[PDB]
Amino acid sequence: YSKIKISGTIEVVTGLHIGGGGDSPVVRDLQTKLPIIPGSSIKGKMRNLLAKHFGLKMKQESHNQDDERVLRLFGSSEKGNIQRARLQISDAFFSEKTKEHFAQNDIAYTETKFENTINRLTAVANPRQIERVTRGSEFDFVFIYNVDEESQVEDDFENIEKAIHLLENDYLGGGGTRGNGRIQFKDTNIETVVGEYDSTNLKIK
Amino acid sequence: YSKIKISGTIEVVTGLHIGGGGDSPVVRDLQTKLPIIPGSSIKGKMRNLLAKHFGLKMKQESHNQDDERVLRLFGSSEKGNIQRARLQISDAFFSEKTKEHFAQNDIAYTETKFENTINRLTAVANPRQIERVTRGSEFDFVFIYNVDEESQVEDDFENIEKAIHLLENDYLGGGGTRGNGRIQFKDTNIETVVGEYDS
Amino acid sequence: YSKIKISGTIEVVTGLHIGGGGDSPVVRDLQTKLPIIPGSSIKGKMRNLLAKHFGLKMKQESHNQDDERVLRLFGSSEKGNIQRARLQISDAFFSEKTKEHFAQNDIAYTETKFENTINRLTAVANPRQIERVTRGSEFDFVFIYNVDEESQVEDDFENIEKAIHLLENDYLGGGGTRGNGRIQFKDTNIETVVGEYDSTNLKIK
Amino acid sequence: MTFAHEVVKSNVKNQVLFNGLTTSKLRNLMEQVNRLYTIAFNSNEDQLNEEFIDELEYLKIKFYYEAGREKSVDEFLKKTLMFPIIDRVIKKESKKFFLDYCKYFEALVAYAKYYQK
Amino acid sequence: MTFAHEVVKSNVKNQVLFNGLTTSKLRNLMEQVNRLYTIAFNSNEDQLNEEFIDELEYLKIKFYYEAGREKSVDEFLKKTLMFPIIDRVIKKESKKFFLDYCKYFEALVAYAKYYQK
Amino acid sequence: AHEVVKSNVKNQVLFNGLTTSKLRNLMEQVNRLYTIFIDELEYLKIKFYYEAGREKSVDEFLKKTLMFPIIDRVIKKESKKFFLDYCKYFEALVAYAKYYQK
RNA sequence: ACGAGAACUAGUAAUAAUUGUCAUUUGCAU
Repeated sequence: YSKIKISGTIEVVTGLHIGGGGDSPVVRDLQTKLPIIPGSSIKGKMRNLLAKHFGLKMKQESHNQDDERVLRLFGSSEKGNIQRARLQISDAFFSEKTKEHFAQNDIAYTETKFENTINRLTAVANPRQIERVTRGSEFDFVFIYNVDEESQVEDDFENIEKAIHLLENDYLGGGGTRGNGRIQFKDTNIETVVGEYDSTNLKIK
Repeated sequence: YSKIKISGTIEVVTGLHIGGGGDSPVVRDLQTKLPIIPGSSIKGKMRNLLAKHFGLKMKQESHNQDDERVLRLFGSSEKGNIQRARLQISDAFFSEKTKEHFAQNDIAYTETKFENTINRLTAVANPRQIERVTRGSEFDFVFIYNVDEESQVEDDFENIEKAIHLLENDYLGGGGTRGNGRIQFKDTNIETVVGEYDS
Repeated sequence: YSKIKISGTIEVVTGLHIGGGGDSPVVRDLQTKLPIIPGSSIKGKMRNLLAKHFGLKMKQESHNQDDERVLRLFGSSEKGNIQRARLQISDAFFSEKTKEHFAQNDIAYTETKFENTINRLTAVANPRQIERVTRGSEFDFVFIYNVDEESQVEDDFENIEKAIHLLENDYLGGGGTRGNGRIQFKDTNIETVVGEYDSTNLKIK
Repeated sequence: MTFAHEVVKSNVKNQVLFNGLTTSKLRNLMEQVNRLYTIAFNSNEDQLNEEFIDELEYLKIKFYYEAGREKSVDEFLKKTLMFPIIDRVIKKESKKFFLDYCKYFEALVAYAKYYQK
Repeated sequence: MTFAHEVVKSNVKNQVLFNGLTTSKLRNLMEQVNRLYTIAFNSNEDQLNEEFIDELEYLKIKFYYEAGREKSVDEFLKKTLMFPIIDRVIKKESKKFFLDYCKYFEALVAYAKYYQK
Repeated sequence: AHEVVKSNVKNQVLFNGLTTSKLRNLMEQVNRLYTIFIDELEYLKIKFYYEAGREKSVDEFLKKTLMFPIIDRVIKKESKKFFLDYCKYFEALVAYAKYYQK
């Protein structure tokens, strides 16, 4: 029984707009009043993509019962099966380097972006204001892996690196079709924090 | 499941004004203090121009129901049917060589235009200002295509080809009517990144 | 017969949801109206994870008969070989330092993060809202350990060290896999409150 | 002033409530009210903090802002005598009256939440 | 205090507001004040850093710019004593007074928004 | 910054009738340099001489601000931060000139 | 020299488990 940690950083490529708290604000902490990326968002997005990579039928689309191996990786424990999740995602917090960088370059943390709609056969605009996390900021994450069994660890991290690649070419957040939500991953670190397992041959791109 | 990236570079030919922040400024990244082309604007020109290039009924205009091809290629999910976007368009930024080329030659990124007003029967001259993005600068975009059905990929790519064709011959941003927005595309590159698809 | 008191503070890293009330509110004292961590939560999570550390067979899964020494530490007293419990885990209460902190800087004691669910074949979202304890909160805990057998103090504190360390890499409450409820222990203390036993050689990270 | 608590049933017209009020549009107000209810409840004495007086001022500010944003909230606040009672609670500065307002407001919120589309 | 309250009712004339003030005309000022709010909140000590003093100086510059741009904003700033208040805030160099100013200005804006065409 | 502009209001005219339309090209110069080199600062100096030549009031403006010594000391210092500080000062002067007008 | 006197309603276990605040909509007509 051991736990393998994954640490890293999300780079904000273009704008990011979670906005669970909402003119139309974004999700923010309250101890620092600096934005965060909720872990539920990351987990849901990766689960959706990695499910879509494997098989997905209409009857399978019915009630969120997914392919057996993704189920193993993220846990269902619903269909009379013993499956607690094996991969834990935490939140991401607006990092110290980012704060110092934006302080010493005098750039704000949030952009307020104005949007319009042009009505058909009407040509009249109704404006909107959408607030998004500024580009180039970095958030840090930590993941936890549990080894419920020894002989699926390599395969599970193969799945996770596939998923991370898919995220690197997808959007996380809101309105990602209209040009905000691309992210990248840097500085992956792999340690076995508790246990007697080796973290040298294992890698994530 | 697979994704095929489309990468390329757009060149502005005439004046350019996006002016989302609007004496009348232009959209800009705060992290670079440099102008941009927000993906929303490109998406809007696309949807309008492609719907017009297809059937655009007055009743369909009233009810905002769009043509099935255009809708699948850009997603609506407004009529109670599931329709997720199959094509996502991102922001776009200056490329490096443009930055260098303007840095060396003592060229700015903005041109301020006086528009002189002459009023009928009175001809009272009140000058106005508008800001523009310097012609000859090129922006770098990425389009990300999501593949859901292995056969109609080709048709969707062809529709994107007519997409770019129309957009080149029309105007993007503001002042499209008065001579502002004519941009062209170069160095398009296609490269499947995830999956085992031959593209 | 001596008793050793263990004291410290729990610092919330990411929002915590014990929330035994079920909208979806958190457990609160009825004299202060502030969130609490029931001691049953600490005891149960330590029980479970330190059990899953050692051997846990299917036949062991069936009966809640667990490893002999985890059982010794936490007591079974169910069938046959009875063992009275030995470590008493108390509740944790919202500290006065953090109370002054959040009162002064005008920070809420609870956030209501809104979450969503994208079901398949329909993509129709159905929202939900969850209360979570704000990070930077500090809870004050007390443990009491009874020395029923003198020679076993070292092993027992070794195992509780294992428990603390493993808990710091896990969650309390719900939504643990969704980001919620990671804790750290800080400013620990060991002192002999009753008896004639020295507690200088003792440490808990 | 309890007729102001049961006016909510007198305002079920034809069907929308308070002309389309939803409790969802009351969320910021509910959050602030809960915050200062907890803070007041922990307080010992009846005499409120001067900073707590400023807090109540911030309550009126937020009430006016919400009444400005939405018309249904505006009707709810105006006709149920919310503004005068807020001023009055600010005037007496006693804890028990602030709790009395809190119970009235919570009763309003719950009873309104009973009926929603 | 809430001089904002009775001032906003003193500026309702015949209807124009501050000779036609509208909420769209204060967006930039609201943004700048919000950013200074969050930066100062991030600060620990009460003594204002010289960099935050320079932020206050640029904020004063921006009030003056906007007041030169439009006449109604000029009348609003002039009668609401924004300029004297900012000068005193810069003189005091205390964070708590800056937050109090933030609350005042927020109340001003909220009233201006609740009374609109 | 404020002090000079508020105190150069003589009897009402500002710097004997200064109006920002006369400062357009200088404003564009400062904005272009703000976006971004010693020689660029040199031609910058030259353009203050240029616009101060176009109108007498502008020459008096650049004199009563001590613009020329400030720019010389900027070019000596060659530090990016201090040039941006100069941009802030120039922007403040322009804003206060805009406020105090006919 | 009281139908008395001895006598812990005690021991074992938590609010858990899967759920993305999303899906479309040109800062637009001089």
